[PDB]
Amino acid sequence: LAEHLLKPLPADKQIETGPFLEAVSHLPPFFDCLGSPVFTPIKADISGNITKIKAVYDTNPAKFRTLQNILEVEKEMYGAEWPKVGATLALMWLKRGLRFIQVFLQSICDGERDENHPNLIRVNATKAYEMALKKYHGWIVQKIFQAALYAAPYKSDFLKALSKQNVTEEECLEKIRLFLVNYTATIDVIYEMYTQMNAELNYKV
Ligand SMILES: CCCCCCCC
Ligand SMILES: CCCCC
Repeated sequence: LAEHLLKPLPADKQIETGPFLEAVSHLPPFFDCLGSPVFTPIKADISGNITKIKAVYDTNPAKFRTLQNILEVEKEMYGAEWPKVGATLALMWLKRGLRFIQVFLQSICDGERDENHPNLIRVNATKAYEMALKKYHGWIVQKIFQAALYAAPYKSDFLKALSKQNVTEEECLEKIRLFLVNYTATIDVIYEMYTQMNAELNYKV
C-alpha cells in the first residue's frame, strides 16, 4: 500500500492524469485477497472506471495532461450531455470508490470499532459506505451492500493480509496512515474540482 504512495499535490493543486492512474491502478488487486468473490464486481467497477479514464487520456495525453484538463475539455467537447459522459462520469464514480477506501482505512487507523464486536470491520465499512456511496444507491443496491458486508474478513486477518511482510499490526497501521496522507489530499482535490466545475451528479443507481 505504502509501496505505491500517491505523489504530493503540487503548488497549483493540479493532478497529472498519467501518474494518478498508474498509482490508483495498484488498488484493485487488493480486492483479490479480502477472501471473497463478492468483491469481484467491486474490483470491476473501480478498474472499469480507471480503464475508461485511461482510454480517454491515451487519445491525447497533452490535452488530457491533468484531471482538470479532462473535465474542461469534455465540457467543451460534449455540451449538454456533460457531465454525464466520458472520463468525467468514470472519474465521478472512481472518486467515490477511492473515498470509500479512504474513509474505511482512516476509520480503522483511528481505532474505531464496535466495543461489542471488536475484531470485525463492519462498523468501519458501514461508515465508509455512508460517507462515500450510500446516497447514490437505491434501496436494492443498499440491500446488496448489507449482504456483502458479511463477506468482510476479521480486522486481524485484514491487516495481516495487507502485510503480505514480517511486521506488527501497529507497524502495518502506521504504513496505512502514511499512505493516507497524499491519498486523502488527492481525493479531496478531485472532490473540490467536481464542486467548482459543477460536475457532481446525485442520481441514484
Ligand atoms: C495506468 C492505468 C492503467 C489502467 C488499469 C485499469 C485497471 C486498474
Ligand atoms: C484496496 C483495499 C480496499 C478495501 C475496501
